[PDB]
Amino acid sequence: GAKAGKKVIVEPHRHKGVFVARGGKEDLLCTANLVPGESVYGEKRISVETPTKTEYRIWNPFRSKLAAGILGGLETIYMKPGSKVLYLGAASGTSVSHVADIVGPTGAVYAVEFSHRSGRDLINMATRRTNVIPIVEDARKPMAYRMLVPMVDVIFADVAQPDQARIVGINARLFLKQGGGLLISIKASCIDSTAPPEQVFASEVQKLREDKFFPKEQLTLEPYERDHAMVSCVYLQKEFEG
Amino acid sequence: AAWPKAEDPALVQELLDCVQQASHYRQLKKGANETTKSVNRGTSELVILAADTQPLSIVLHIPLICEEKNVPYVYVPSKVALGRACGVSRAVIAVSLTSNEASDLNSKIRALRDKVERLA
Amino acid sequence: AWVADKARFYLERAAPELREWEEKEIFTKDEIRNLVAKRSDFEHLVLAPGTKPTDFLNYVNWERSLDRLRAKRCARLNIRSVTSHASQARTFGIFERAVLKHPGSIELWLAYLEFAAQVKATKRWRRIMTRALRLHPMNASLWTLAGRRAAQNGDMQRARAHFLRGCRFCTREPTLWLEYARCEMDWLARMEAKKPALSGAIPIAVFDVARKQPFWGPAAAEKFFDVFAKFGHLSCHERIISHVVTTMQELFPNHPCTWSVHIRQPLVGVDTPAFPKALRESLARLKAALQSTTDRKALATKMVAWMDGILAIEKLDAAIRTVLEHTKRSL
Amino acid sequence: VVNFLLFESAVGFSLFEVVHQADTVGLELPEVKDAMKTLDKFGKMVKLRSFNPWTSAAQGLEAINLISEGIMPEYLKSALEMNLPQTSGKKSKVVLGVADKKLAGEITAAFPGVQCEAADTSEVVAALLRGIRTHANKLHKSLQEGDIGRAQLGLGHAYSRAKVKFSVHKNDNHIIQGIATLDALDKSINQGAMRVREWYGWHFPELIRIVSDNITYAKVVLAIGNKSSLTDESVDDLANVLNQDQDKALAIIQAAKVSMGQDISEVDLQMVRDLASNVTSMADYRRILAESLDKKMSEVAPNLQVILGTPVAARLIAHAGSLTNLAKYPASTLQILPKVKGRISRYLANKCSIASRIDNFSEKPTRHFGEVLRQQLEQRLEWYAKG
Amino acid sequence: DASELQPITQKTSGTELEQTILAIMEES
Amino acid sequence: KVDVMIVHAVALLDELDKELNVMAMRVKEWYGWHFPELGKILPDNLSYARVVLALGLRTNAPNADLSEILPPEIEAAVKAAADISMGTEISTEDYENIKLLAVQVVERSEYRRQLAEYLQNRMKAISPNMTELIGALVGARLIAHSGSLVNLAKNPGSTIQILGAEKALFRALKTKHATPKYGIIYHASLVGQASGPNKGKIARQLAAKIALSVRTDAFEDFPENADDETRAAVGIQARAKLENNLRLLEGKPLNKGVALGPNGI
Repeated sequence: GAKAGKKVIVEPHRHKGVFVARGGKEDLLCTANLVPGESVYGEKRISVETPTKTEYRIWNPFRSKLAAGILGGLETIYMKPGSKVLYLGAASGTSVSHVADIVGPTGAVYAVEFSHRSGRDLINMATRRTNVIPIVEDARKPMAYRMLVPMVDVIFADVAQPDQARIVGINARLFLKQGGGLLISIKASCIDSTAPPEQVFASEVQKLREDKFFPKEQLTLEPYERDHAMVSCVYLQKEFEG
Repeated sequence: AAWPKAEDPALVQELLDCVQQASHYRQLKKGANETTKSVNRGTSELVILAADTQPLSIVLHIPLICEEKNVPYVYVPSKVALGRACGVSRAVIAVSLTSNEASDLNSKIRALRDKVERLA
Repeated sequence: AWVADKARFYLERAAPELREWEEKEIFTKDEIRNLVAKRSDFEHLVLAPGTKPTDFLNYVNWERSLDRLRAKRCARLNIRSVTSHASQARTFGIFERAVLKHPGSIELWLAYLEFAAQVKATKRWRRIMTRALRLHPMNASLWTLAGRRAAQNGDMQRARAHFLRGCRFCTREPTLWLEYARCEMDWLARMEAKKPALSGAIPIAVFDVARKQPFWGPAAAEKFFDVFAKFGHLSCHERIISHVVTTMQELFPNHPCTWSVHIRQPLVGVDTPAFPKALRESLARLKAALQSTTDRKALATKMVAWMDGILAIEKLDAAIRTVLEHTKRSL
Repeated sequence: VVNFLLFESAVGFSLFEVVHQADTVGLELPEVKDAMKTLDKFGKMVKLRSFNPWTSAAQGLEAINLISEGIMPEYLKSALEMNLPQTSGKKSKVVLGVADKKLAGEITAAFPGVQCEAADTSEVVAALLRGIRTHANKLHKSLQEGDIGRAQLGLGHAYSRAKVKFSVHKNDNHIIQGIATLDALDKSINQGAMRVREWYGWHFPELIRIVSDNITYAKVVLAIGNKSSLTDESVDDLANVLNQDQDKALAIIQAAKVSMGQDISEVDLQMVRDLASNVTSMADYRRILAESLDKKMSEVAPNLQVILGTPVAARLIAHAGSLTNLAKYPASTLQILPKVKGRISRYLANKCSIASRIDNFSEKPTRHFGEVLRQQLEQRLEWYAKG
Repeated sequence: DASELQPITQKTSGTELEQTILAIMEES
Repeated sequence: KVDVMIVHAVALLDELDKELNVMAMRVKEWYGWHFPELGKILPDNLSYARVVLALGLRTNAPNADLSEILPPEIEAAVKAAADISMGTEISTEDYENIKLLAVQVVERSEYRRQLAEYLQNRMKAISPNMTELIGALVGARLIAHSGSLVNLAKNPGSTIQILGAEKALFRALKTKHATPKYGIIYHASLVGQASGPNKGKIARQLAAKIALSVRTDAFEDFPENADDETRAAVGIQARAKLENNLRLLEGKPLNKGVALGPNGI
């Protein structure tokens, strides 16, 4: 496989903040480590001694739906370095560390988790990274963290709820800028377990359009997860920033 | 400690009947380490955990990985009943029953995880 | 920046006063060209994007000095037709867009209140004070200014309104509480000198509510006593002082501040044969306090500070003075 | 028709006064959306009327834990008493705009003359508070001491930790970094002792042949002075260094009498005794770390401590990364971190997973379940001998 | 009119201070 | 005088610098759980350990005394950040371990400082000429790489110029690249004042004078009632001449040009 000690070279991706480290027989995806010299959940990481403090961390697509979508080929992921990201469904903070490593020190990641022990893991990794704040609250009630979340630019939504579109609709009505980017990860077996997945995805896209989003891209991230889709949409506009 | 606890009125026995059906269909992993490895390999569709366990920290460590991977989990109140339903001749405290692309068990799986998602 | 088109209005408003000053013999034409150029530079600095409260205050000071200069020149040239009302109106306009642009600057708010109080504008002063208190509610200086000027006017109900909202807000520091007790006892002294109030129970109530505040220290209660000990010529002053001492004795028994109020209690309204009698009583209390089991360095620093306050007065005997020095030096 | 509006943020709560209120029929219009975007056309709508900051982070924590639960705080009631015109709603009311419906009901119940409009119900006040949340950095910057980012960061951490009770059962960082220190300075103790052993056996070469236990070597080269000034049982030291009268000190002194190494200088002896003082200070710190780390391990994870032993148990904790990761791993992953040896290894991995999850997921853990599992491992150690 | 800060009554009294001060001035 | 103490003391100094850096980074991560903004305020790790010592927990911050280790305009922000920070509360029973590791790293720093003073005194004892030329630390580095004093003295000046840069040297010599201009000599005092190509010129001249001074300090005899001011005579003369050559090389003027008027005439 991609064994420890192999030499890889690290080139930039098409997206900002993401890199692709290619070498030998396996090309993998990575992000620049915010706190160098320590892994979060025991991942392989990439050390380069520049002509020390520079380390990159490998982004598992089978573990995180954002890296699955990036390897599927989204047109954009909306999170440049220095952009505020509201993460909904921040279960234990595995992919939230990579989103925080994307947005860098001058950005901010507001990671909302509902369960408490996942909240403990999230508060530990947000003790390590000083740009992710942890919010242990229910994402169905965004009146709880309206003191904490300012108007963010991107929303990531990886909640597996049947009322997912309403949750994202009220969270984006409260905390998203005009023309706000978001990526929602739809799991068809949790939305509607009886209906076919393409019909489930079209119904969820139509519900987002009723909840005032304008959808611009959609990919079924198929070689990494079954019956999952990632829908990219812009809030209240057609272009992303302005 | 076990907040998605299953209640009495014909949900525990629906769970254990679906468990026995999947154990006949050979689509079921038994014991805490096998449930953990199945959830971490992502093939799991639902996971049943006993609540009568001597100290409960085992079936407390499994819900963290289940919440991280977003699969449904539910507590049945008897590990002896869970082992009898699986067909083990030992008491089983954790049961994870996986996904396959073509079966008729998956309808029971889907209705069961809809009831479990309503329970949470 | 539409600043040229924005300042055109203020210059066109200030023009007819300059026409009146030119048609009188008060300012000559070259001086009026200088006034035009200086007001134009000031307006284009004031209405700029990146501005400052010191810039607004420089413009206010220039317009106010121009009003004073024209007043001197008008009295010298013996004209009574020219009035200062247009200059006061434009100075109020400068101050209103100043507090619009920078509302978080208490130096500019206090300069606005000083100007409105100086040109006899009491109702306007009260409105400016209300806006300043709404923007800076944690400012004990603004709250005491409001309450003390309402007490100086004599509307004691309005002074109590400002002071009770101020003590509702400013609860971190004791300062506004001490000033409210000072104002209430000054009202009590005014009610005495005009000759309920006969009991004078309001500073005792202030103390009883102040007992549970986040600043409630023995040093804070000593500050309460150091406020109360002034103007002892009253009726219930011994009642108030004795209640403060028994409160501090029942709550902080062996603190050096409580031993200090045990020292300095019986010298309330003394200036005179009752002066050294109570001094001998207090020095007996002080000697018992120095020998007693208390932090002697802290109590000695308190007593040498109070003894500097003692040594600040003349008209005493030299034996008493040298025994204060002898008891001072070994501390 | 709105008159004032509340707006609560992490630095404090400020209430704005609207002038030239928003059009309610054309709220979904592109020109009005562009007006709500641009600050130059929304600051005409809002004018900052009052600001109340917190006194401390404790007051901010109490503020969130009242406001999110719904109940209004006494200082919010204070600032509303100060800023709103005192009325009762019989002939004239004041419309306030608030973000939450329960807070709306409570402000209306505390002040009968103030009709509150919630942002969850009314789209006008929703769009208006949305614009204020958009431009909230610039509307406050004349009195915004510092920033809002670190305030929101620290306040979200304080709120989440008060909701979770994080610090009362998160304790493993001391253990894992103490293991890192213990290994690093054990290596440094051995390296400095090897260095002082070579650089003092250059002067007196009999001490390496006659004395092992390099910490005691550092102690005897701290106390020995030079080669010339030896006497056996002078004062306070050698009797509790080792055997005193008939065993060791005579042998060191006859080694000094037959000794042939190079004569050392005073400043070089000063530097060698400084290095030995350094090494023995690090050894004393190692024994202090071992005692304190045994006590901390018995406070945190006593079952793993009794089934494994505290050094190897805390090594396993540090290599897993945390107790939560150690508990989330199954038993085969804990194996990753003949036949009878592998069988006992698998059994030990199973019982160590059970001990890790028991010691982790307790609030303040116990001792007797680890005692039971250690007795089970002992009776299995007795069980494999019969065969 | 929210021009000035009106004197407090028993309706707009918040804290124990304002309650006790208004009680004393009512007994006056 | 024997130089095995020189090579052992400078290897010990390098290892002490490494271990002190890693223990100081460890006490930074070890106290950053209780007070994280202090690591951003104080970037110097010795003063960080001193503040961890003197300042207790964050609760003891208005009653602390800190002006003895670092002056104010630096350490009023530490009291402000101790009031406004967001680190979690730790018990005093763990602050004993944190304060005691700060004790350890401060003691390691004091020992390293007295080891540097000892290295300076022993270098002025062994080789006064070279110590008068470049100084005790760079002299000890040269003695360390060559092995001994009489082993450094057998080297040409071109060797002493590029001691320590040997990897780049032999890489360049085997691949026909351009060799490095200097080695250990770069971190001396007298080559650090130059700038541009005068740096390499002063490195050549300084390496030649170092070769002469090391040969003098390793082979010349003295009547043993010889003062140090006359034992370091070659070093004094070479340093004065070499500073004169450095200031000539730095005061070389720039090229003249045609001064043109506004027309171009």
